[PDB]
Amino acid sequence: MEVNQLGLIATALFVLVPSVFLIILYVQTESQ
Amino acid sequence: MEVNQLGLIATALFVLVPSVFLIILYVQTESQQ
Amino acid sequence: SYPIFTVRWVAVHTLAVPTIFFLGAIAAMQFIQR
Amino acid sequence: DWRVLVVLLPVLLAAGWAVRNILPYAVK
Amino acid sequence: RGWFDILDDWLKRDRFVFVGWSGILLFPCAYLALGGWLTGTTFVTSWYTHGLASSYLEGCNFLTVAVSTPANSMGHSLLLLWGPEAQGDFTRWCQLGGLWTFIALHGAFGLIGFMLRQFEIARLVGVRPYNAIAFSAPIAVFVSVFLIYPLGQSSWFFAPSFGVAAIFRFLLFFQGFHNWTLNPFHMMGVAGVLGGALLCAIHGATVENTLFQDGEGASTFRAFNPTQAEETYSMVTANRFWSQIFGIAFSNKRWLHFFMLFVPVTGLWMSAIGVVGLALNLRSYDFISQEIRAAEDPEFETFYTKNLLLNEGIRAWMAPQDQPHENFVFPEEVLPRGNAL
Amino acid sequence: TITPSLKGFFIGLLSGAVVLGLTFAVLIAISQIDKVQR
Amino acid sequence: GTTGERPFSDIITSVRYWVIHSITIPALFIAGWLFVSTGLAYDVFGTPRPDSYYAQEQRSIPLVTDRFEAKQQVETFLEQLK
Amino acid sequence: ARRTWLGDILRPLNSEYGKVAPGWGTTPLMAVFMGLFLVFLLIILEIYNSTLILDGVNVSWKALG
Amino acid sequence: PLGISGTFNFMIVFQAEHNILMHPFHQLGVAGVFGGALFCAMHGSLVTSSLIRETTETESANYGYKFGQEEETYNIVAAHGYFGRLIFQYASFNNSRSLHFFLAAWPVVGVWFTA
Amino acid sequence: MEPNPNRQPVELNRTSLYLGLLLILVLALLFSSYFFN
Amino acid sequence: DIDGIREPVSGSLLYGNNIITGAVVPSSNAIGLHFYPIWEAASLDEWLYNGGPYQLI
Amino acid sequence: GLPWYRVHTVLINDPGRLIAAHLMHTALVAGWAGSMALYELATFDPSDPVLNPMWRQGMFVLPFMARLGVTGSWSGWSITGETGIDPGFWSFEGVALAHIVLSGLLFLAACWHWVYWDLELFRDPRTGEPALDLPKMFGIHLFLAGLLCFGFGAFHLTGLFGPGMWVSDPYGLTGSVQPVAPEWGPDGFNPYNPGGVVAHHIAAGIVGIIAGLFHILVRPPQRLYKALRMGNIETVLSSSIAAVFFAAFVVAGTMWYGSATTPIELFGPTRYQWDSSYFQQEINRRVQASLASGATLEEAWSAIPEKLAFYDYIGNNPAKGGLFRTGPMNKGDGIAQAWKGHAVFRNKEGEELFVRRMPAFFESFPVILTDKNGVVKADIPFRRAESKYSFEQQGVTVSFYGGELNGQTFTDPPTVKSYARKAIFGEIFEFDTETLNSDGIFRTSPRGWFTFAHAVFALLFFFGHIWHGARTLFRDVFSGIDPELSPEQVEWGFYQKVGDVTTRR
Amino acid sequence: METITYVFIFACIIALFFFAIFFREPPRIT
Ligand code: CLA
Ligand code: CLA
Ligand code: CLA
Ligand code: CLA
Ligand SMILES: CCCCCCCCCCCCCCCC(=O)OC[C@H](COP(=O)(O)OC[C@@H](O)CO)OC(=O)CCCCCCCCCCCCCCC
Ligand SMILES: CC1=C(/C=C/C(C)=C/C=C/C(C)=C/C=C/C=C(C)/C=C/C=C(C)/C=C/C2=C(C)CCCC2(C)C)C(C)(C)CCC1
Ligand SMILES: CC1=C(/C=C/C(C)=C/C=C/C(C)=C/C=C/C=C(C)/C=C/C=C(C)/C=C/C2=C(C)CCCC2(C)C)C(C)(C)CCC1
Ligand SMILES: CCCCCCCCCCCCCCCCCC(=O)O
Ligand SMILES: [Fe+2]
Repeated sequence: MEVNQLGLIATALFVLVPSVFLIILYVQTESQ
Repeated sequence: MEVNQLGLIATALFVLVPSVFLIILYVQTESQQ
Repeated sequence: SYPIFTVRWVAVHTLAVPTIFFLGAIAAMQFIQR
Repeated sequence: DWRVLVVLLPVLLAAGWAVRNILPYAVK
Repeated sequence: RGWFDILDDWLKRDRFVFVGWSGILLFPCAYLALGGWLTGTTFVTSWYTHGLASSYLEGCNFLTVAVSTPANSMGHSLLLLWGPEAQGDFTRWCQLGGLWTFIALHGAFGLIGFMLRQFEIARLVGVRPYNAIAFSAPIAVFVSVFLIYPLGQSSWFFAPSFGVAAIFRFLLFFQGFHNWTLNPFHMMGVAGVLGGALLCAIHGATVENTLFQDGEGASTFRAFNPTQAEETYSMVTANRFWSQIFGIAFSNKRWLHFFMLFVPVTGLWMSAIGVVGLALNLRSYDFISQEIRAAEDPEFETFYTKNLLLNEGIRAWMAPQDQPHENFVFPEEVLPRGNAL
Repeated sequence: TITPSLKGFFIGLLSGAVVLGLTFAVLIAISQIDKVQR
Repeated sequence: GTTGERPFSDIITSVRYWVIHSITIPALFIAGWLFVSTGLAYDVFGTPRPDSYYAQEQRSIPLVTDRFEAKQQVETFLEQLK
Repeated sequence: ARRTWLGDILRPLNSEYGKVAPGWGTTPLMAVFMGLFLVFLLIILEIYNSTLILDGVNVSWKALG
Repeated sequence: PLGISGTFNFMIVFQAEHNILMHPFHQLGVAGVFGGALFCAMHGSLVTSSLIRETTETESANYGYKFGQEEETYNIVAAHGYFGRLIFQYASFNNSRSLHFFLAAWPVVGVWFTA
Repeated sequence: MEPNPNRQPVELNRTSLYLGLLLILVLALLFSSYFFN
Repeated sequence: DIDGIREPVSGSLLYGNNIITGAVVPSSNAIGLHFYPIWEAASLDEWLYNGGPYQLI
Repeated sequence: GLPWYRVHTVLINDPGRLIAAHLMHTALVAGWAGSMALYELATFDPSDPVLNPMWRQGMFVLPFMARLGVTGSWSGWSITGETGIDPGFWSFEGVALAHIVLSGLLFLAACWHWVYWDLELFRDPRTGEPALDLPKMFGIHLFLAGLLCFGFGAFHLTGLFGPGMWVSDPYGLTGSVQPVAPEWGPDGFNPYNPGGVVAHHIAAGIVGIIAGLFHILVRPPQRLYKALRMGNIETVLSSSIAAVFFAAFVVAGTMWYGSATTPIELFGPTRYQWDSSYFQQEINRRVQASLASGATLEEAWSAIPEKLAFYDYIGNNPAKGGLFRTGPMNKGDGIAQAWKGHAVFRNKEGEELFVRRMPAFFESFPVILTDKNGVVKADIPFRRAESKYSFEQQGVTVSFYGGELNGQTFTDPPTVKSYARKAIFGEIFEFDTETLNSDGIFRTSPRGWFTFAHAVFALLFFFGHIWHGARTLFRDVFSGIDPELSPEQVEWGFYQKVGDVTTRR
Repeated sequence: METITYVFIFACIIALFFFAIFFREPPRIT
């Protein structure tokens, strides 16, 4: 299918960036 | 130029995934002390 | 009381002896003409 | 052939001379 | 108190040249690798394998002598003295390139021997074995360049020959055929070797210029006692200097000396991996996107396209003589040439 | 059947055994004469 | 700080050392010389003499092209000169 | 620690930690097999290499019939 | 050129016009740079080998050095005793000032020549 | 059943972060040309 | 035009280069060893074609 | 706390969670396999095993499934080109699904073993400290490895109970899965003899059963136990890595040179087949045989199977790729459609000429035409002004026999030069460059990519061997050397034997 | 897209230099 090339990077970062944000906050909560 | 289309995401993840791993480890180190 | 023949003695001569011989052969080589 | 003993005589004479000069102190 | 333990005693005695169990592998192989090279560079031709003179006997000097690789027709034969090719004739063995495998294989086992010596002496003396670990980099380079690489190609013929100028030709072959300079594993290797030399010079300089005054003489070497407890130079002043000169400096003497191990060892390992790829002609020869643009657009020129023209010159001009078994005959008119030259 | 190269193989096998065996013979001799004192 | 062997500086300043080694050293140098001046080194090692790289009217390398006839091939080439 | 039915059945198989045969035990015999295997690996290597050539052993694709 | 591939162009054309590989001052340069990488790794491996135990297995050995401490952090006599035996005694330094000067001099001089 | 006694905290100091980010970024700057090709 | 033969060489990322192939290209052979500051050029366009940044840098 | 490069050392004395980690690793590996198969199935074109086989398509796990007897899809196709077959459950799809189910089950067992780490099974009964009796574990696992090795040779490969394995003729034309009988003679060590692979697994499996039994029942000598620190699980890691890197060098080599277990119909040809003109010799053989029995030229070349012509083409030589030229070979020269036929060049005197073939070393190569005695007779010149051998001057013509261009002749010089340029690559093929948007630059095959990965991993694992071996033999000084090392022990001559404090003088 | 990527990575390296110099772990004597 002739989808949008940048769709993959947009979906990848949409997931990656905010998820990583939460993981960073969660992990540094446990280690204190 | 006619560059490889997956070069971009290859590069973005090559930067992002290892960098994020170090950031996680650093921040939870700093909040131990 | 020092020994003469040692592992050291052997290791030295093992290099020194063929080196002088080769030096001699190479020196003879400078007088070779075509 | 003959060139082999010509190449070999200084070696053996050298070993000879060195054997008979060091022999007293090697026996000790 | 059996024979093994009596023999252990004798191998591990403290003598001018330590022997050890590892000496049984090391010392014959080191000496035969060394002996072979001096023998071949003095007396042995490369006429029948390469069409080359390569000994002092034949007229070559230190820069042009080599123990050259066997002919391409030998494939990857071990070329054992008693093997099907030489059939025990020492003279023929020499003319077919037997001293190349002899030197390569004994050298390989000697390198194992030397690394085992590092382990052996380290265990007896009670230090950690990081010098052995560091030596893995030279081993990787040797086996990757002298053994893996030609095993991926047609024959031993294309390994390096053991000679100053023959190695120079190896350098240029890799440029022309593999475009090896464009390879990021080689680039990491360069950074590691040049970074190593940097770190060597800058650490030596720093220490010698942050010395404490510990005697009265103008020569500061005398004022060090090898069993003093005190550091002999000021880490604090060195750290301030580089902080204000360069922005960052070392503060941990252990990290510093670990980093000096890490930089060149890693670089060599990285270059080794690139060479493994070149065994298979898996090069970083080209950038596809530049070639598509350049093919369509004759006004597009980069330093990248300029270097490939150079490579093309190298191949066409050196191949007939460097690969004589191929019987390349290139008429004057097929040779690539710029104007006038 | 028993080809030249297999004959040569045994030749290299025996040559090597001689070399290793002669070498260990000598090292065992020397170690026995020149012991350490404990 | 020594392991028992005689010091080198002590050995090579000694008369006996030089009494032995002023014979051995020239003898080896002469032997290696004779290895070359006699022409023996050519024959042992198989190295071409200045006149035996090519046949008279030949400008082709005598290149070994066979793995298992290699030995024979070299010998065939050498005949082309005798 | 936790006991389980499978743990009890396997238990004897993890119960001789540290047990050694005295001295050199079977070391001489082990070295005999190490020697045999070396020669055996040599032969395999020199066949693949065409250093060792055997009758009716054509080290070629044309040995696929 | 101020570029990565331009650097290579420069090297190649320099080799055709000057045969730099056959020039002794470049060969000393290679000896300076190869030798410096070698001595870099040696000196780093020798010091690391002879660190004095100051930490447990669960922590970087590096926390055994505290910036500005007075005592040395490794045992140079154990390093010298290791390296002296690996080669022979008088091929290994016991003087740290001579050692570090040697580390400075080798690559500096080899690069002077190549320059 | 008790808590597992083999756990340990893990650490990464600020300098190690700086060194690690620098490695990754430089590695990325070197290989990106080859990924785009 | 590094070699002064009106054969311009593209060095920059925006003109089709990557990190590995890019360069600031040496000044023109037509210039030789002549000093080529900006103010000796008729225009910045001229200075750019002829390699003036290399000298400044 | 722990540095980042040591986080997994927390398992060294925790057999439960060690098993948990090994299960998760095993889950991930088997998950990979299943995902890789499903991806290859979704992109594989099964419709032309002759000119678009799996190895032109960038397929990596498919040939390993086919090598042991999985050859068909639930979809009805097989890789040998038969159609309407029914593969039963062990299709490519079913194998992929099995690995995925296996992966999920391993994952759950990993969870259980992580939570219930404190099993009494792992405790030494006399001390209550966790302990693993490595020597006996070695015998158990070795015995099991022997049974499996034996069973795989004796049942799967023989077809006694299982499908056998991929075998082919020497030119990769007629491959199938067949039961193989063991070759018990010395030819069983011939790497190209499929029967030796059978005899190997049988005989080695019996040796493995026997050795396993010895290691279950005989305790290690005290001398060896102490030398190799056999109470330390990290010595197993050290020796296991060494065995694992030895194995990786072997599979790299046999993939590159070829053996009975790396058939060319699953991985493509080897570079050595181009170097020795292996398929070209066979092709000329068949044509001469046709000609001597009264076939015409057109007839003799028309009988050449296209599959054999395709092997005689440098595009399929795995030593013609690049590290960063990605994807399937078809992305380079295109999807091959048809053999165009065999080009024959003649000069104006009716002499047959021969294009000098590109050697694998050269990214580019000049176009040089020789006579049967190797003498240059035409070329494509670089400098025109002093050319003697241009196609124009020598009147070079090309004629095609067999294939899509059979019986046609071209004489206008630029067309003839065009086919001469292709002829340096061996036999000439029609490609579809449009469907994959092929860029025209040669890529390596799965033979090359596998050899490259495995040789590199092998070398890296050598270093892991060295590291973990060092850590085992020097565990006591890992954290630094003794801070009471008195200088008499490392100074010269104090001791007769280096390190032995009882040899003081 | 490739140009933006190269300049982005370069720009992050410069930012990192700023942080590594001015927001370093200060070295403290013992
Ligand atoms: C530690 C020493 C050492 C080592 C590792 C090697 C290793 C090697 N040498 Mg070198 N060599 C050595 C010392 C050594 N050499 C010495 C001292 C000399 C001078 C005397 C030479 C002279 C030499 C030559 C001239 C050549 C080699 C070659 C080789 C290679 C082939 C070896 C081979 O096939 O062995 C095969 C033999 C064995 C592996 C023997 C193993 C013994 C096993 C364990 C038992 C055998 C049982 C026995 C046969 C039965 C006895 C029978 C009795 C009961 C009647 C290999 C790289 C060849 C080479 O480089 O080719 C290019 C070659 O031509 N070597
Ligand atoms: C019921 C078990 C089972 C079965 C039948 C299969 C079957 C298959 N797998 Mg799967 N696999 C399994 C479990 C299983 N798998 C598990 C548990 C995992 C996770 C680790 C995987 C991971 C996996 C991968 C990653 C891949 C497969 C693939 C395959 C296929 C090819 C297998 C092959 O080439 O073996 C290769 C055989 C070997 C590597 C054996 C060499 C073993 C060494 C030499 C032995 C070491 C020495 C020994 C210990 C000591 C010597 C003893 C001696 C004296 C006897 C085949 C369809 C391939 C495929 O096509 O996937 C779609 C593939 O790429 N499998
Ligand atoms: C042994 C491993 C292996 C091998 C040999 C192959 C082989 C192949 N794969 Mg498969 N694959 C594998 C593992 C493997 N795969 C795994 C693990 C995955 C999941 C990620 C895949 C996913 C996959 C997909 C999705 C596709 C393939 C495809 C292909 C084909 C083309 C590959 C290509 O272009 O490579 C390119 C290789 C490179 C560009 C090399 C990059 C490696 C870089 C240089 C290393 C990183 C540098 C490192 C950071 C160094 C610094 C460290 C140090 C300083 C500390 C080929 C048959 C393609 C195909 O044709 O499918 C049909 C395809 O589309 N593969
Ligand atoms: C069977 C293989 C195997 C196993 C089980 C281990 C296990 C171990 N190693 Mg060893 N090692 C191996 C192979 C192996 N290693 C190899 C091949 C090398 C050479 C490259 C090394 C080099 C090595 C060093 C130098 C060190 C260890 C250390 C360790 C210990 C801590 C590891 C850790 O916490 O990592 C934590 C690692 C991470 C958090 C991230 C690493 C990510 C890497 C850079 C890339 C990712 C790879 C990819 C995701 C998956 C692999 C794909 C492919 C390999 C299959 C642990 C006992 C450490 C040690 O001894 O501590 C006491 C240590 O310092 N290992
Ligand atoms: C550029 C190199 C400089 C690095 C050295 C750093 C300083 C070292 C010395 C510090 C104090 C010096 C005191 C002055 C003393 C001095 O500097 O040392 C010179 C030394 C003199 O020692 P003697 O034993 O003669 O006497 C003891 C003396 O120390 C008393 O004056 O002689 C040698 O060491 C010669 C070695 C060649 C021996 C050849 C043996 C053959 C080698 C064996 C095969 C190789 C080994 C195999 C390994 C794999
Ligand atoms: C191979 C072989 C073998 C072996 C052999 C040997 C072991 C040999 C040796 C040899 C040797 C052992 C030799 C040596 C030589 C040397 C030389 C030739 C040297 C030279 C030197 C020089 C020339 C130098 C100079 C100088 C300078 C330049 C500067 C400073 C000073 C001086 C003086 C140092 C055998 C028998 C087994 C048999 C088989 C084969
Ligand atoms: C849970 C469960 C389940 C499910 C399952 C699943 C869903 C699975 C999946 C899984 C999977 C799906 C997995 C996969 C995986 C993957 C992997 C693991 C991969 C890896 C990768 C890698 C590691 C890579 C690397 C690299 C890169 C990236 C680049 C190049 C180089 C290299 C290759 C190195 C069931 C239902 C059964 C049942 C119940 C339970
Ligand atoms: C493992 C230790 C390696 C020791 C092996 C060294 C080899 C000793 C040299 C043997 C060379 C003599 C054989 C030449 C005669 C062979 C004649 C023939 O091919 O039939
Ligand atoms: Fe230092």
